[PDB]
Amino acid sequence: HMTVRTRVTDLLEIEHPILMGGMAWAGTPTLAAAVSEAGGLGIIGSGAMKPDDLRKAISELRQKTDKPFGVNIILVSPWADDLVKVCIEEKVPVVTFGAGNPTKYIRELKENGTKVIPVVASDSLARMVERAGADAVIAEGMESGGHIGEVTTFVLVNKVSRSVNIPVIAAGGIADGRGMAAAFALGAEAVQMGTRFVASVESDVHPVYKEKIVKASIRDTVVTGAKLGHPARVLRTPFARKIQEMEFENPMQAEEMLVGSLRRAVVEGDLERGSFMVGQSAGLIDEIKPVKQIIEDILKEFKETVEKLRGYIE
Amino acid sequence: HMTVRTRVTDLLEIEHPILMGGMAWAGTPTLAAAVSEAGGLGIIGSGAMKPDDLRKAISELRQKTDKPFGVNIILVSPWADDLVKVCIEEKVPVVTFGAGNPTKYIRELKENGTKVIPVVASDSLARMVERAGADAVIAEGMESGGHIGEVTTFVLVNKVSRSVNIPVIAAGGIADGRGMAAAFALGAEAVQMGTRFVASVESDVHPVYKEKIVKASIRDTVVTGAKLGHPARVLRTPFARKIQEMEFENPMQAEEMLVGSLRRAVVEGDLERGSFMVGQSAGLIDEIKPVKQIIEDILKEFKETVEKLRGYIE
Repeated sequence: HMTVRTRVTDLLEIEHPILMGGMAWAGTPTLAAAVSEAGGLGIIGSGAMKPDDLRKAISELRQKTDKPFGVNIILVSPWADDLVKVCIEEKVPVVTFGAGNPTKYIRELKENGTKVIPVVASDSLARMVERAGADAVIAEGMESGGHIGEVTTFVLVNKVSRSVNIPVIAAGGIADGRGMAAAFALGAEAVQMGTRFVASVESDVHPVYKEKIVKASIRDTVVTGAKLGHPARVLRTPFARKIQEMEFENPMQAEEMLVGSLRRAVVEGDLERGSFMVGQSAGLIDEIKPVKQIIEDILKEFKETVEKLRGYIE
Repeated sequence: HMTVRTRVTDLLEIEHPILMGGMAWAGTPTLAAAVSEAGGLGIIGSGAMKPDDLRKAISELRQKTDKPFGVNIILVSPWADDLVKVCIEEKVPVVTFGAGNPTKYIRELKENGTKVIPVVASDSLARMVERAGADAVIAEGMESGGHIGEVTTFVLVNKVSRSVNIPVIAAGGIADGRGMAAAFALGAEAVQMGTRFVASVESDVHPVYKEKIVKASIRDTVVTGAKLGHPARVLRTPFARKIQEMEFENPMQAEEMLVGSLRRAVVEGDLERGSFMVGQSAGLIDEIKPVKQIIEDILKEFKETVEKLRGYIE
């Protein structure tokens, strides 16, 4: 089939330049294993985990697949240090980081053979982690679901690719091969998707979450928590709208009702109380397919898109 | 040189698939004339104009160039009707519209031989204006400077392209050939730039405006007026930050100091009191060049980008 070789496929020793996004609750071992088996890089989201949970998670994944995989670590977690140690001890091939500067850990992880891929939303952070020894970076645009920065993918991927020599991985707004083509045009050498993979048959999120992604238009997301210092892109529900109003009228009250809301969405499909992290890519997703098919479709459309672009330079 | 033919170049009868954005104050006859002369489509921004002004502007532009050009009309202007009649009377080749649904005017303009290209930020509006007889549409992502919608370029251009058969022109985040390549991969057949052309030697905006575009990073913009119903992306100045904090603390006071602010920026370079419409593309712009060179650079890099993409499907 149409397989694309990039510096990221070489670096990670995987078949396809497609990574799964680090997601708390949704980023389970079953989903990660599926993406890794399909030839991409599955990622376990440790966001919501204690060290024993992560270790149980890594073990479950390995009972499902021999292929490479990664773990996402949220730096603002109070278990961050211990989670990094679990990864070194379990010899996890790739480790990605969110919510901060992971310079602190790069050297130890690297000396143990781990590939380190920070998630960044600024040209600055990209440069710093490159100097600190990062193997690659994930430039995540604000159209992405979950916690977001302030720069769109179109601009960010461009700027970051120009600024660093290490490969850049595009994240935010990519749900098909047109998107991969575009990401690559901007300078990326791999893509990362979250929403698209939650919208898979292997994803074990609650059905209502899948239903909402499918039925969502490109305009059915809103940003909550901007005023609380942790802006997040979520499905536009009447609850999301109340949180928005609330974070001005009573910030404490808003912080309160966000507590446990990510889990209520992912595990309980609770529309009246949950936070459904969803990128704007939701509006480019109309069905639920198996992970293997999603990848094949993206690679096929990528080849087609590059071919029609060839048409203009004749 | 490397010139690219698209349905948009045929439709508009111009050499290059590059349009200048409609901008109040910045979108002057001189800059439009320069873009049209360079082979793209210059656009006069009627935003801040009375019918007599538009007529004088059309005349000036014609004393500068024989090539095709357009006029941007803001629907929420009280002179909208009269502005449309000026365009019909002066046989303006292309008319673009912003800030609403221009269905009302499409048939009259079309019967007079004018090409109508609405600016949209939603898939819905795109479909409607297509059914109403629009020749093309401009999908404007929220990374764009000035008044913005809520969907990023990466996602919007993809969805709109898929939904309508008429050509789509990508706007927002495009300041180079990588961008044009990416835009085209997403489905567009032309691009529109604002910031990039304000950052030209022919642009007659105040020098401080140009200096700021050049010195601005991809993160130096903020959105003011979200709560006032007219969200606009501006340079992140202390004044912009005050207006933000103020539209919640005292909405009517905010509305008051925004009055006359766009002109104070463009004409007087007033940093303490002006609103500098600026896309996130500002951070991808590091110098001021002539319009003719911007276009050549974009076309050269577009060719190079497509060729590099060819490398992956080998």
